[PDB]
Amino acid sequence: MYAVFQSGGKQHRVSEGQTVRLEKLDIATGETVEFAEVLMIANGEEVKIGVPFVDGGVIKAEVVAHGRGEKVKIVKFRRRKHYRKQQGHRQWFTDVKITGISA
Amino acid sequence: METIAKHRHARSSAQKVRLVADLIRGKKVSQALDILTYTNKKAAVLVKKVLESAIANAEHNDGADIDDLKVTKIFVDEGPSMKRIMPRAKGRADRILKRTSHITVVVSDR
Amino acid sequence: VTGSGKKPWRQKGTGRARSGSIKSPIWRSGGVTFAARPQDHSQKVNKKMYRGALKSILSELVRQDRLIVVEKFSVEAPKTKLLAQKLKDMALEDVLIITGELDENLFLAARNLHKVDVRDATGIDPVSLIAFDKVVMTADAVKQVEEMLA
Amino acid sequence: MKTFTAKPETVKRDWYVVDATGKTLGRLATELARRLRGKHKAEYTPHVDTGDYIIVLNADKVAVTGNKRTDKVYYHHTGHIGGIKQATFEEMIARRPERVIEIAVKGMLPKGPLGRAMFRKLKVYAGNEHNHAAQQPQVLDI
Amino acid sequence: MRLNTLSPAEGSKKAGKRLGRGIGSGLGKTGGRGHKGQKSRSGGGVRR
Amino acid sequence: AVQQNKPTRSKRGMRRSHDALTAVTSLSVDKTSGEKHLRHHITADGYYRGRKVIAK
Amino acid sequence: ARVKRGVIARARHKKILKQAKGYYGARSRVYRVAFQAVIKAGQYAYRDRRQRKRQFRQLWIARINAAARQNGISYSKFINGLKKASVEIDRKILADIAVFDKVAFTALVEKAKAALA
RNA sequence: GUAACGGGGCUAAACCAUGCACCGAAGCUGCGGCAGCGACGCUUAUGCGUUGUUGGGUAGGGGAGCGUUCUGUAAGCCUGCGAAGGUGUGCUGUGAGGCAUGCUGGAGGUAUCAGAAGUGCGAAUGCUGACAUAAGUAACGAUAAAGCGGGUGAAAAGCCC
RNA sequence: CCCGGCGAGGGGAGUGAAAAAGAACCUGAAACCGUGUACGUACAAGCAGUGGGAGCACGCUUAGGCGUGUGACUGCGUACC
Repeated sequence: MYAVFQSGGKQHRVSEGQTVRLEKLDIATGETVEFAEVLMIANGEEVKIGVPFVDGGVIKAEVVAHGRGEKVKIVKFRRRKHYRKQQGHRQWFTDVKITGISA
Repeated sequence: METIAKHRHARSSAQKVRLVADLIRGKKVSQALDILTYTNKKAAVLVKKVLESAIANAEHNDGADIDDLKVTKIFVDEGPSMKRIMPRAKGRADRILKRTSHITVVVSDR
Repeated sequence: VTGSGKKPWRQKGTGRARSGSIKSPIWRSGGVTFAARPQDHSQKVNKKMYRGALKSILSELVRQDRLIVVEKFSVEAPKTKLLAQKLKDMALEDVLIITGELDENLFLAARNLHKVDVRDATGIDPVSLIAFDKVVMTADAVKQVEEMLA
Repeated sequence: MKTFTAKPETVKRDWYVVDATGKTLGRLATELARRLRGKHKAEYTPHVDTGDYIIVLNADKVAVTGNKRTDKVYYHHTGHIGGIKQATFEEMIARRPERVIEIAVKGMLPKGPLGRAMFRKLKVYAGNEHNHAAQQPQVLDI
Repeated sequence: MRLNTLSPAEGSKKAGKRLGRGIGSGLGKTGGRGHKGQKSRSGGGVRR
Repeated sequence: AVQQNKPTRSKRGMRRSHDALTAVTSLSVDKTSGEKHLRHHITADGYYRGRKVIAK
Repeated sequence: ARVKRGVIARARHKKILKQAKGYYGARSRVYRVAFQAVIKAGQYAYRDRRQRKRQFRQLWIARINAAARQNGISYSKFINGLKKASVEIDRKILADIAVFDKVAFTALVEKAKAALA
């Protein structure tokens, strides 16, 4: 069963039994993630809702890993001119696993 | 049971050896030894003694049987060249390189 | 580079490198372009910085308890087996012996030991003095060092 | 999260029979091209050639509307003789009668290869004689 | 012993340009002299 | 002529695929003996359809 | 002080050529061509961080479009209708039900049609 | 070679008048990471917290850091109970870099931190070595040619007969 | 001892701590050509890279949507001095 939530200024589709990724949390592996900020649950048929944070909804979750990814590389460059420069970032994240989503 | 035969500094350019060798890659020893026999070329008799020597020390010595023996590696490498002056226009004295080959047979039961 | 002023040269603009000189630094071997010249790095050493840095190290050497300051520390002869046998008894190793009195029977002593060394208190070396375990000193050395430092 | 995407084994296609006798060339043609990509349906994928399988039932009486019919001469320059060389709208109907519909739907399809993969799903035949009776065509009005 | 734990007075070490090292470095080619002209080459021509 | 660049090693092998040394297509026995053969010649001992050949 | 010159570069080279594994021909074996390609590769990789999200939004828009068009409204009257209709933060990526189980999508359209003017 | 809408197509799918719409960039914005610096707090040669505008950048300045050869602590400690070197992978930092680890290896190795410098190559139509390439291409040096059988020899169209 | 022309080269047997020290013998890259495995290449075309991806092998993925290598296909896309 599918639902929409907010990771932040970004919104996420997710299902039941789905492990899904977002920007790092304070919440640990050994703790409970729960979302009262459910924007819809798409239920048995299309939902007709206007107003978000549906009360008769939860996505109950858990963290399943907090880690850091691989290192991505950033190039700023301009040819023939002898301008080249670089920055890295690897970024922290959380993976969460969805146990929730009521019918 | 594995055997190397080499003949190094043998009188062929290694490009001309690699030609014949690619006919007999992976063939098993008896099927390749027939393929070589009905190759008339002088290169094919030169290589025969080295391929046959590989096959002979399994048929003897430390080995047992030659029926699952296969030509596991067969490869040829640049041997030592003697360098000679090529006659050429306007008394141009450019190098011509007179090649030899380092020939490797490896046979194994593998 | 000596032994040829020859130019391989025979112009540029003939399909090849400039081939400039047979003594040019890049010419395989025989000499490279900035290779070393005789180096001398010693300076003047400014007396008021020198003498006042030292006043710091002599205070720090008592504050870390490394200055023993034995009265007329000496041995009969400049023999290592005698000084060393004195050192085993005092339970000491690898120490800087400082003469106050420039007597030859301590000053020529200690020679066989690797990391025991003898120096005179006149113009004491500030780099050796931060190494070693302890500074043995005499009270004679304290007298003439403070006197180089006023 | 990441986006979902489609795959070649799950694509359905079906066989569609498109009646053309009321229609006109380009208003058939641009709907066919759309459908022939899968751009009429939710593709949700960049890389899988979807499309429908299209039988055109006839199409022999498709007007072009307006004066464009008599200046449409399908210009090509294969490799010989000064001048552009051509073939008439009239050649396309009199012989192999599809070809006017084919080379109307050609120009709506992508670059080299991908535009050919979309096209080999479409058929017209000679007209009012199609062979997909066993195939069970779903009729479509456009 | 306390040796090998020293360092210079605050901001006293300028460290200075090495030049000619890397191409992604900012610093490199010519010396801080720009492209071509008399002052880009090794020391010759004009009198002080 | 000359050439633009030094060629790739895949090129060298495509160029060599057709020039490659060709099969012997298995072997022969005599139609008329238990003697081994050379295909569509007569042996050193004259066996092919008998008689005698190469009496040197 | 003889300094060796080049046992530092042997490692710098090896970092570039390891990043240039999976690349063709010289690209995985010559530092000169490895170096051109590794700079180019990361410029593109970093470009496509942003560019991937824009290229998909086009596939996102065409899939809300095919559901709506089957339901006899155009995408822009439906999205503007939803805008006029109350709150919902929403999204173009939302209708999974567009590709499969195509029975749904109707409540959102029926809402969008109701707000339309 | 259409090729003066980019093309198909369009005789309304055009253009014109009024007006609504959507899509459309790292822009506008929130989420999470972070740089420096003003204000305030702690109060440090290179900061961080609260709060804040900010962070495209060459020539060019200026500040900081890494490694490479060698010195000092290092005449010490670790070592055939497996050292340098070689190489694949993973971890980690903004990057330079640094660290773990199987294989390999048969003797060597080590910071911190300061200071000395022959101090990092990818180019000079650069210099030297190993060694590739166009290529299974072209070549048979006035064609004072040559034959095939037997024989020296293991072998012979070229020697010897 | 095996192959071979009295040859050349290599292996076996035996030597040693080691011959993955075998005589150009020190440990040993990369250029070089070959083997062996996995996977790919005949609706099929460009700086060969990026982004999305059918597939298959392996990793018991405690299988719980994940790791690895390669990748039909295809959105996008102009080398360095």
